Amino acid sequence: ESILEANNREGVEGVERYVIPVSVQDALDAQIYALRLELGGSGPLSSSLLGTLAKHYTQWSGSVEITCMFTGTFMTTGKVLLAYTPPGGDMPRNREEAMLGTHVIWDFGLQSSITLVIPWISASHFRGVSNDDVLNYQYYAAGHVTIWYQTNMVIPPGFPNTAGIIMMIAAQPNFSFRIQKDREDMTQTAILQ
Amino acid sequence: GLPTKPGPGSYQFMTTDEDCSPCILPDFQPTPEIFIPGKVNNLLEIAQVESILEANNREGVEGVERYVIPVSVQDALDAQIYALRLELGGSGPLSSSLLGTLAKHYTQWSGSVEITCMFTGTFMTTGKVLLAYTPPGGDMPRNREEAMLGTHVIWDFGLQSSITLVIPWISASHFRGVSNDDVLNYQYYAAGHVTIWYQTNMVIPPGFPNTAGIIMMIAAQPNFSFRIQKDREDMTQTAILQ
Amino acid sequence: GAQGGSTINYNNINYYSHAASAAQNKQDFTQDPSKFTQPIADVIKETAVPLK
Amino acid sequence: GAQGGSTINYNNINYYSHAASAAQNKQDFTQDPSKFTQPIADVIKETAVPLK
Amino acid sequence: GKMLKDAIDKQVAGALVAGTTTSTHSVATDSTPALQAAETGATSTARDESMIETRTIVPTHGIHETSVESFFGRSSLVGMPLLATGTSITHWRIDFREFVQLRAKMSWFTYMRFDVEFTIIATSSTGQNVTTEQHTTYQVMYVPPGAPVPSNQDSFQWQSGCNPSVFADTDGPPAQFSVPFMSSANAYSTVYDGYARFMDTDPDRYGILPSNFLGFMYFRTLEDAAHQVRFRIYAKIKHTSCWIPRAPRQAPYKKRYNLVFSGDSDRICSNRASLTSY
Amino acid sequence: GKMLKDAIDKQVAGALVAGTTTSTHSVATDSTPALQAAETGATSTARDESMIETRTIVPTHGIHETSVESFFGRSSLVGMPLLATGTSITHWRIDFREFVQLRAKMSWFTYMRFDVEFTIIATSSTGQNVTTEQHTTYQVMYVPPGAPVPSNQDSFQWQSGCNPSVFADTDGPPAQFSVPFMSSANAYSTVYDGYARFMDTDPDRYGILPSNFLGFMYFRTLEDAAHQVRFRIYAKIKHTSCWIPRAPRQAPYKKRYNLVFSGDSDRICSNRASLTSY
Amino acid sequence: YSDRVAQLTLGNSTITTQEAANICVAYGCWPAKLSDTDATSVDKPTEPGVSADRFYTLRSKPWQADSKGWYWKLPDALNNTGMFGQNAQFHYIYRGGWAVHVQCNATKFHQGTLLVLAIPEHQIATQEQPAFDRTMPGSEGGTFQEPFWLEDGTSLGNSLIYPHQWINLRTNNSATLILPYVNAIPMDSAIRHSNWTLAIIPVAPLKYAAETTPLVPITVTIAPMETEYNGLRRAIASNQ
Amino acid sequence: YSDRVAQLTLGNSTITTQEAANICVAYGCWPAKLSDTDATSVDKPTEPGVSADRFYTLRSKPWQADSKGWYWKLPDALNNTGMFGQNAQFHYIYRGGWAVHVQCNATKFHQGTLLVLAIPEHQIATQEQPAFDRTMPGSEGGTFQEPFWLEDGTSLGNSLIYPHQWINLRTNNSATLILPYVNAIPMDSAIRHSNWTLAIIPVAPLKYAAETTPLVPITVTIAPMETEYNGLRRAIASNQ
Amino acid sequence: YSDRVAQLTLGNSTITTQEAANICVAYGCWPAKLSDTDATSVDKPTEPGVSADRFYTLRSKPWQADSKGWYWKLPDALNNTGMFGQNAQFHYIYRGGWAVHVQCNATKFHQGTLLVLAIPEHQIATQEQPAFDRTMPGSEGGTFQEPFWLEDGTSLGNSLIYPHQWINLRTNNSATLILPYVNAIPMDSAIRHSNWTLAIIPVAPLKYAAETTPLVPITVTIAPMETEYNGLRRAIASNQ
Ligand SMILES: CCCCCCCCCCCCCC(=O)O
Ligand SMILES: CCCCCCCCCCCCCC(=O)O
Ligand SMILES: CCCCCCCCCCCCCC(=O)O
Ligand SMILES: CCCCCCCCCCCCCC(=O)O
Repeated sequence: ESILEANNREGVEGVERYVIPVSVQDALDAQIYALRLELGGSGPLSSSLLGTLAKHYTQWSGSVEITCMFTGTFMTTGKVLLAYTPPGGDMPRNREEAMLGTHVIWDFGLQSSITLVIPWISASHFRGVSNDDVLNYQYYAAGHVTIWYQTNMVIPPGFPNTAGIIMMIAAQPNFSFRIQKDREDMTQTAILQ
Repeated sequence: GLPTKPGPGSYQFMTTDEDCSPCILPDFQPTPEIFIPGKVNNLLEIAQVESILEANNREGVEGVERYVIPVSVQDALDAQIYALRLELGGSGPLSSSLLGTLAKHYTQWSGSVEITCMFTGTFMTTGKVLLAYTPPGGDMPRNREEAMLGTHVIWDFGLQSSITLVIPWISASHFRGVSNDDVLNYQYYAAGHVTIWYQTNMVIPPGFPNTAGIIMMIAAQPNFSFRIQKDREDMTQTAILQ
Repeated sequence: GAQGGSTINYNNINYYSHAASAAQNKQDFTQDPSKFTQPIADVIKETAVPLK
Repeated sequence: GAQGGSTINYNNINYYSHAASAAQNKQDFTQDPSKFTQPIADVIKETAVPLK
Repeated sequence: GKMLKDAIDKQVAGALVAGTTTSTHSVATDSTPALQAAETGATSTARDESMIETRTIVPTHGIHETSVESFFGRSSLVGMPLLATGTSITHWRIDFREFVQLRAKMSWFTYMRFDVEFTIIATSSTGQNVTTEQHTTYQVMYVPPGAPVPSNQDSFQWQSGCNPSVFADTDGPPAQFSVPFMSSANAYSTVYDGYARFMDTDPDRYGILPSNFLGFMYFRTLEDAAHQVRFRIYAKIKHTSCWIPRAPRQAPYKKRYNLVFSGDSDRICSNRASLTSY
Repeated sequence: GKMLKDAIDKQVAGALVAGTTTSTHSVATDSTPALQAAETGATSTARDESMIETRTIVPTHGIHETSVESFFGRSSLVGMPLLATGTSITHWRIDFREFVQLRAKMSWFTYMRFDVEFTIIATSSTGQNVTTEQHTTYQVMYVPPGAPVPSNQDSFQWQSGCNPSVFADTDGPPAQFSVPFMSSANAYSTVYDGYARFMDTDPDRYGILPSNFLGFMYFRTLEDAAHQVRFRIYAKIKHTSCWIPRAPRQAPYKKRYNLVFSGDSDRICSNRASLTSY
Repeated sequence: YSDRVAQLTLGNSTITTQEAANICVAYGCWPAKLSDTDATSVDKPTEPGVSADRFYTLRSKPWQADSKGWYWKLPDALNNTGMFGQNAQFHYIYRGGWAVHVQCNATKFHQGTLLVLAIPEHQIATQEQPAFDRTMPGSEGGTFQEPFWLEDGTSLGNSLIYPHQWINLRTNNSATLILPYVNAIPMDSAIRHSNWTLAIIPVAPLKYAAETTPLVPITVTIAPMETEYNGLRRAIASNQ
Repeated sequence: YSDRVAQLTLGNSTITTQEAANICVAYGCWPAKLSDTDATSVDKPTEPGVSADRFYTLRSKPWQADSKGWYWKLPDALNNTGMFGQNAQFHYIYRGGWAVHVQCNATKFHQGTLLVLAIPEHQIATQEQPAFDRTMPGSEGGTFQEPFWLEDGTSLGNSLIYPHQWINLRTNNSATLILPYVNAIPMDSAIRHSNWTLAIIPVAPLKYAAETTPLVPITVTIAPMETEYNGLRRAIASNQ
Repeated sequence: YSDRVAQLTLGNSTITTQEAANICVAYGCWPAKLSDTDATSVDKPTEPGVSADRFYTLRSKPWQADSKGWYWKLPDALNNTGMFGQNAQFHYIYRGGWAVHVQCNATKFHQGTLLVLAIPEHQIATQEQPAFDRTMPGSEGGTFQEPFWLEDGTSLGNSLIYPHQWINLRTNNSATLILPYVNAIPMDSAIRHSNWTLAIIPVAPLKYAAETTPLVPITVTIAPMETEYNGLRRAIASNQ
């Protein structure tokens, strides 16, 4: 497991890009997070250990797991819905639509962390790592991961009303890569001296 | 080092070479082979499948109608329905069939061919037809009296809609040339004639369609083969495809 | 094969590691023409009438 | 290997004296992922609660 | 040794054509082999021996020149990129659709699983395209989807740390290399009745199966070229599995990435003036 | 013979990926595989079968393209010395740090034990760097630390009585040779948290492990060059042992002999405007 | 004893015909479920059973004097119909075979012949790349414009390589085809890809024993067979 | 060893809770399929499997100071949801059990108690016979107006005879109930009859360690279990 | 039964914690002495035993709102401490493992998470090559300036490949790591080379249930394990 650079919002720099905000909500069934399931490209999965290995390979197969760790105070409670939507459409718009997919429901407690296993669900034995447009590698769209408030984050009076999830990702034992390829973002304009 | 003598043909590239060559991805492990229906191991499995002759190749007939030979009520006896030079090459009706299009890729052929005919008239429409195969040496048979002297079947229209005339491999040599290349006199390989005649007549009840059709179909028998791959004449290009 | 008639008999010798390096296969494989010529539930023997 | 599926089977033949001359090794070697994934004194079986 | 026995496969082409049994005359109402019914979709079962009186013929003809392996098992041109002297760089998109002879041969099947032997002939010439002398190394780099493409002759992408490359001389023997079946699918597809993408039905993505596309070959000379170089890329298909035969292409090909045809005059074979004479 | 059996090693890549067992629904308080604790430092133990209802899947995929041998086992550029015509001499300091693709691949590990196959492509060109004809022998001499370096094209050091040399032609096939693991240490080190010297803490000797440095390759033409020669030096790493995986390099490399990076904008993946939409 | 009389019972539905020819089983391959050795998707499939494996009747077509032919993509044509349609909408990927039954009766006073093609991977084109209303026409199906070229630059005459029957009005009033799943992968999306095309092309035109031409419909009845679905999410109806 | 930690895996869906009490299995009867001895309908049932036997989450409810309670009819509440909803729409009759999971977390600085009733055949009334918007309220559920009388002229105090759990905020944040099919016949229509009612009634009101009252939702998650459907026709959504 | 309670006894010293997570044993390798097959130095090693194989406590660090992190080189940090320090000063070469214990307690009214990395061969850089006061900071340790890049142009997110634990204040107050000797040679100089770096990086910032921020120290306790020393001469303290 390695940490997802999951809080990739414009303006967040440094270590803080590793903590997804989770707050006390004033409305029901709100969304926490949304993420296109992709080993290629440049989104949050691309900078992880699995994502950086995928930068060296053209094709992938197998199940992936995402482990989430809550960082609120001992007294802070909550329940969270983590959903995986197989491809064909868009990102699920509400928790009612997301729950129709593969999903886990997370209760904050003594065991700090949860796993959503994203299982290998696929028409073919392998997918393309990249999203190469000219070659229409969007053919290999692998679905969506979304996070929702299942109940709410609840705090005692005067506690921090914001806490964090640290998302972590790794490959399952049924995973593999094919076809070495050059890493996109490891370049040079001159010989090193 | 082991003493050697590289000889003639060194460093040539022959397109039909059968040689091992270094793999640019020696660690790759392909996806498994799954079951798929209809695996083909030999293109003569395709050649034994019947296909429709573009038999009504008269000037002015376009489209699907080129696949139906007219058959009519005759006002005269022993009339001719159809005539066809037995040829896997050239550009006549056999050339566009499955067997004919495979023959476009090959130089030589051997074996028996069968032609299956299906009548398409009304249930009430009757008739008898003579299908003749004339071995080479002369011209197309001029009348049904001359055509009957050859290999022939006589077809009665009825419940079983179709008939087979088997054109048997009758040949001085084990193989013939597919093409009719003039400069090379491949007319030497002339393979005979197929003709169709009214054995009695097409007869109809009053006010029925006085014209119906035969759909001709052709395929290779199990004793058939092809040799010498060659380029297909009519699959050309003037530019690289973009 | 220093010749039987129409029997080509070859020892394909691959010098490289990957099977993909090997030259082309010279085996004749099984022909099942009837999956394409007789693709029907009920077999129709040659001497019978097809319909009924 | 003239093919089993995902089994590449190679006879590495080195023509030179030093082992360093030989081509690259095609063996798959043992994988012990748990020295990196489960690097903990007490094993935690999947069905148990981790803490306590 | 047995270990060397592993690298040898004895393989035999000795399948024969069917023979002929002698037959005699038949006068009966029992056996009617000539009566057929094309409506079933079955091909005629009638044979020579049941239609005429035959002699006996011992089978002697082989079938191996029409085995799928033999039919595809030769090299054909599939790419002809031209390296100019202005940038000394070119590329070829990898698929068998620029040149019609191999494409039309593949159109007899739906799904095809094979390996490839590639052969590259480089030829140098002048601006007026007359052969000329030029000795130089060139580099062919396999660039798979998602790997950054070289933009110049001196781009540091040609390092080739992870992309495989072949280096050969313009006036040396032809570069040659083999390739396993690389599709993410379990076969390649010669024809595709679908869309390249979800949530999209653009005509330009109809019939586009991106699992057939394994990327690009990129070409530079290792120095700046003095004369233009033409690379001819040949592919031989080998170790071939084929499924689902098709009606083969009959109209000429017009576009690289779809089956568009003219279809102005609906006929294939030539015409005559009368069906009862030649 | 058994003696020739000594020169053959049968070696097999047939390790498969893990399969999948069918599972059914679970309603209990006994087994809670989804509850984890990332604080321990252990990766999650939960598997597919314990989280959803699975079917059975027979394993079919190999793992060999990510074996350390396969990942490093190809050639990459590591040196590009230019031989000018003024002195007809050049050299390359031997390490894999001038060109970033191989260096970044090595940055996944701490210690690495391997052999090397070196491949040298020489290319002649004009002053304007256009390919040109020049047939000449060149000499590559391995000069280990403490051996006197050649100072000219005709220096008597090129005798090469004790330094190994390779002689090849500029317009011939590429020179190629193998090298055993040569470190005085028991592995090479990709990164070094120490000083090159006792009694010295100069920043220019931090991170410098001189047991990685086996010396120099020196290059002359055997006569005075008429045109400049560019040697391209490729290394393929083979017979590879690797220990202690690392966080791989993410910032671009800037210097040959240290890990300095810009670090102006602390991020790696691209940004978006909102965490709940793409 | 009689291959002119058939009965096909799938689910709660039963077809009969007193003038069949035989039954075509494409490539001699009865539809079959996906084995663990070829499967890749790890989730447990839904197999709906009789709720989807049953005959569905599409709207009928009039056989007119000028008719060039009709075609339907599968599963496309049934993607909005019944519990097959719902299972195909709610899953990312689908696999299964077909039982196809084409009906057209006329009189002993009629003549004419239909060709009934099941064409796998029938990618179509004309002088132009086709739009979505022709590549995936839905339950109403599309019509040929180049029946001679089989909409694809090949020829109708050579399409007997595909699994087929005829409807020759003097002989039979119905054609039956059993189709196995065909694809280059184990499962595939129902909205993005059509594995089979059912094509019905007139070869001999329709002629009547009078000049007054009564209505002679063609009717298609299709049953999915041995279906599986994986990748459950919300329902998605089309690739648009 | 710990009945405070549970995991429930049905289909592609998994629930966890670190503060359960136990699991209530109503009448000690795990859901089960219909045996040939009790069955009457002669057609072969469709059993959709994982496509329908999975957890579905309804929209959450805020627990307010004045809340009287909430209720949902089953299968009514899920009749328009997923492949359960579609199988229930397309068949005349349906049978199956339920796995119900009520979630409500708050703090160690909160107090309050919910009663979680699964009431079989919960016919409701008040001073008037109720309208359709209350007898079959759908996925959004209804609200009590006579929580003391259990909407039916009985008493809330005696409703512990029904299968139940509590959510007492000092102890647990979740209640789990497994419900067998209950009816006087083998199968019954999903749109005409509700076999169970899920009722969540506050008994001890919700109190916070401050006067500022943050949002404390209640969330219902329901999985059908061991489902069968007979009588396939067109899809019918409601009894109206 | 409880991996939340631990006791570590080395020499005359004993640590306890009532909120541990587990114990990380790096690469599953307990520290071990050098075997005759891998050893090169011919002199008989000194093995000091309990005089050096014992826990040493460094000075504590305040966890502040802005803290980027802290780091210590080993053996560097202990080279001037106790009989370990003296044995390391008096010998040319040294080998051994570590037992590392990071302590940080706060309240159930606090939140925040520390990452505790043991990084082997942690060569550091920034926009410039670092000076000696940062490469070998001594017992007081150094501070990160590029915690996102792990001071080395890699990323903090991928540093979970290194042996690690978390201190998540809701869960645990301490992290324990056992480190084997790691090097490319059998022994190496203690003053010239640092085999491990102990890195403690805040990931989730430290937050309190009030705005008044009391002092929350971090405290490092390190025990050498299975130590050997060769090459006895005068005592040399630093590489300067
Ligand atoms: C360098 C090792 C020499 C081994 C090659 C021996 C000759 C190749 C075998 C050819 C086998 C088929 C030839 C044939 O009989 O037609
Ligand atoms: C000059 C002595 C000839 C010996 C070489 C025989 C061929 C090399 C063996 C290759 C073994 C692996 C090939 C394979 O089965 O894939
Ligand atoms: C250069 C090494 C890797 C290149 C891979 C080439 C494999 C080519 C297979 C082409 C199969 C599809 C043919 C087509 O789409 O028309
Ligand atoms: C020319 C023959 C002797 C040359 C020895 C070359 C051995 C090269 C190994 C380089 C290992 C260290 C890599 C590095 O420091 O980045």
